Amino acid sequence: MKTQVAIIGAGPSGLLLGQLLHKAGIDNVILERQTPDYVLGRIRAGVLEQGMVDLLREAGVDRRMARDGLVHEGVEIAFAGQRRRIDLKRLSGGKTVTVYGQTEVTRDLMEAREASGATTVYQAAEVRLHDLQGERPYVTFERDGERLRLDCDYIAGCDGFHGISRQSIPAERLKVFERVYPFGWLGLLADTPPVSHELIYANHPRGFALCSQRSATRSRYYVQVPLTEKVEDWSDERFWTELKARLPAEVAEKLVTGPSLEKSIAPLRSFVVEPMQHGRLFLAGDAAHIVPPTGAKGLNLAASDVSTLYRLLLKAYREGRGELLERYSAICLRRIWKAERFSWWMTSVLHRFPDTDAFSQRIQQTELEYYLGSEAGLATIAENYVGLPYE
Amino acid sequence: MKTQVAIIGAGPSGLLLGQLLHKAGIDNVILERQTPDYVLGRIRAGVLEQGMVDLLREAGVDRRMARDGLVHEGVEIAFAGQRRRIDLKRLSGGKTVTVYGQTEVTRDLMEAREASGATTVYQAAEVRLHDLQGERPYVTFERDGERLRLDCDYIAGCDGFHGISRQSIPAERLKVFERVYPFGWLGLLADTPPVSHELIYANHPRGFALCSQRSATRSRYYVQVPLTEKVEDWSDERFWTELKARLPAEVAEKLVTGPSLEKSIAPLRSFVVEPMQHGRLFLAGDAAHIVPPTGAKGLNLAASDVSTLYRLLLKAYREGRGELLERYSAICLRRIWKAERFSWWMTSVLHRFPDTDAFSQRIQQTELEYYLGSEAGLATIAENYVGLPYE
Ligand SMILES: Cc1cc2nc3c(=O)[nH]c(=O)nc-3n(C[C@H](O)[C@H](O)[C@H](O)COP(=O)(O)OP(=O)(O)OC[C@H]3O[C@@H](n4cnc5c(N)ncnc54)[C@H](O)[C@@H]3O)c2cc1C
Ligand SMILES: Cc1cc2nc3c(=O)[nH]c(=O)nc-3n(C[C@H](O)[C@H](O)[C@H](O)COP(=O)(O)OP(=O)(O)OC[C@H]3O[C@@H](n4cnc5c(N)ncnc54)[C@H](O)[C@@H]3O)c2cc1C
Ligand SMILES: Nc1ccc(C(=O)O)c(O)c1
Ligand SMILES: Nc1ccc(C(=O)O)c(O)c1
Repeated sequence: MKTQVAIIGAGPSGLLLGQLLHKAGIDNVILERQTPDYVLGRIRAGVLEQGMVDLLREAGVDRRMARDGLVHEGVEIAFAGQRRRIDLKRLSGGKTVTVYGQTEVTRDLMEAREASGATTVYQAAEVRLHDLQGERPYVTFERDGERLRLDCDYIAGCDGFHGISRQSIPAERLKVFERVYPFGWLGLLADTPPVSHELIYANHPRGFALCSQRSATRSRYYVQVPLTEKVEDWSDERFWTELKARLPAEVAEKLVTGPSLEKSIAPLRSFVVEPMQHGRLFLAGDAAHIVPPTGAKGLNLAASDVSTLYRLLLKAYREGRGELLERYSAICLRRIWKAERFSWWMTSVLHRFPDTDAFSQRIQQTELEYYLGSEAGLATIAENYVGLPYE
Repeated sequence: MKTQVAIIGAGPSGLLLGQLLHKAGIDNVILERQTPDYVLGRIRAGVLEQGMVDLLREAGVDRRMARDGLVHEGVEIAFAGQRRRIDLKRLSGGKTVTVYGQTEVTRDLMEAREASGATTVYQAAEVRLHDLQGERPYVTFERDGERLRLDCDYIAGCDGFHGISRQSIPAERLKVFERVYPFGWLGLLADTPPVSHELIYANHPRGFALCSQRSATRSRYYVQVPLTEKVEDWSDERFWTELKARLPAEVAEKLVTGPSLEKSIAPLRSFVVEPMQHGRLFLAGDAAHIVPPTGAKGLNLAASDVSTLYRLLLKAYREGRGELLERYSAICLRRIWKAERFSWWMTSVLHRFPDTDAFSQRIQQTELEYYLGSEAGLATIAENYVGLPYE
């Protein structure tokens, strides 16, 4: 087989790129290692920047989101007794965020693709990239037990952190920057009414807690836990009890608990690779960078990369300007680092770090007090939170 | 002898408190360990917040400053090639800073005090504090070889970091927060025209550099150096060469070098003591806290404490409300921590730290890029720089 752009991975990155391209006439083929069900079983993200909301509209996949997603005009930070609300709409100059599960975005994109009849190969084993620097690179894989070959002009590596894409670029061409946090998040999905109409990020002496939702009858909650904890050690009871212990007494007494639908521990990490490309291979999403979940930038950075790629690929294809693809990394990395800086800040002010002397404790508390008390400070939170402009 | 308020130390803190009090009718006595010349030989600070500028006016000691001080409406940060100017006046909502040597402030205050005939004892040895919790505390010292006793109601410990005041409070009553930086500043005073009409703070791969002035024909420059360096290792030549190496090529080629008047290495440190008082002893200035020189807060925090003390002492004395002095620490510590947070930030973004992996390098560079590029960010720099409001 042969296509124009070969897409490795059917997560949000891959599908969104696949949909935008297909809609513009550029044929693509998506190769996915797993089964659709397995993909749709991932809970992950729930917060979308406005820029991605419009990208979805542009991908023609927004009916359901426009109906079921929730627009939020403010978020709440709770520290040392108090609860401060950041009015995102006025502080950002009219911008907001939309709460809509990542699983849903995926579901919607998967519906759109199946209906378009565009090619998608799930359960594509042993994917290998070949001739990344020739005029005709190719992808090989196994379906059942046959080794097939796919010829294409370009390859978009949207296969995530553990994908094959990043490993296919010679180590000596890539420079890596990485930070691992000494903690992880233990998340919990439940079919219960959320505790607040807006999200609550809480800094507490026992660690960070987060109160989120997926809908009016579905809540997503998280608590900071040591990397040494195994999820089977945390029964529902323990989770609710621990959560309640970290929240404002008034919030805690309004909490409607219940049995979990999903529960898991996601470790925190920062990771950026430079550059994000090699010959005819371009990296997008988690295949190129990882951010701690604290500032909700992961899914959102995926979207921005994909937006930049789709638009450089249009010009190269319809306008015959293939030289523009050389600046892909330059464009993406600017946004990536800004997002990384914000995610790192959010993470350092809300989480309780192990082995912290008194001075840094006081500085963390004061960072909160200053930023949440100054008009200029609240603005740095708001404009970053809703998402900095696409360039 | 007997007075009302006994002041330990004749640095800026002590003199300013002494002048404000004396002007209000409250008699004070200042005890200084050294000679006037020795005090006036210290170069230290050169940047004053507006709030202190007015305090000086209120102390009736502003003629010379109003004439020789310089009002600055902007400062410049130089990093990775570029030079960005922060317009302080518009970003802070009309506020500015005044450049005027600390040695001058001292000189002016020392003139004012000698003329008022108010008591001042230089070369006061072996100062000891007694009865800090009684209704009548007292100070003892030696002048020549006689052990004198001074009776007072209150004692203001304005004797700096190595003073006797802080050591006179039982260790178990004070909680300390401290951070020591793995570097120091090697400053240099010269009788040469400054390189810019505004200050230039520079982040460079060899370390931080700072371009300041005292007047139109007198410059003060600094370069970051390891704590292991001794000032006699740095000849003038080496300083100028090293400075020029860390500045923007266009700035460096405009530099008018010359022989030094003064040269010294000041180590960086953060330090806060809680609370700042004990019985009838109240700590002010460096006797209570230390900040890295990066954000120019030292002399400025001294002034704010002294302002709070003078005003609580008025009420207690003339208005008979001695209970108000119990809240002295609460009032001062709020400002102190905010100032400490800003000085720490300034220090972490402009200095090159030893043993920093690639990720933190990129975050330091991006912290600069974001703050110096966002309107909300420049504002957090400006409002903090000019000085947050006195409460
Ligand atoms: C475990 C985990 C937890 C997360 N949790 C959060 C969270 O709590 N909140 C939040 O805001 N963000 C979270 N994120 C980030 C967010 O979900 C991601 O940023 C987003 O999924 C990235 O989209 P993507 O398409 O780049 O990668 P992915 O969603 O990882 O999609 C990559 C796809 O690649 C396919 N694939 C992988 N390797 C191969 C291969 N060699 N061959 C073919 N196909 C391959 C995979 O099966 C997967 O379908 C999480 C990410 C991870 C990995
Ligand atoms: C070495 C040094 C370098 C500094 N450099 C900078 C700089 O480069 N830039 C900047 O912005 N800020 C700098 N500062 C900070 C700024 O100068 C101080 O914040 C300011 O001097 C503090 O005023 P003060 O009156 O509290 O203390 P000081 O100026 O230290 O005055 C305290 C006085 O106490 C007297 N004294 C001490 N112990 C006794 C005792 N037991 N008995 C009686 N009298 C006593 C001392 O002789 C001194 O006169 C520096 C401070 C220090 C200590
Ligand atoms: N920072 C955030 C905010 C919300 C969620 C969420 O899952 O709803 C998250 O995973 C991270
Ligand atoms: N941060 C600053 C700014 C100016 C000076 C100065 O001495 O002029 C300083 O010592 C520190």
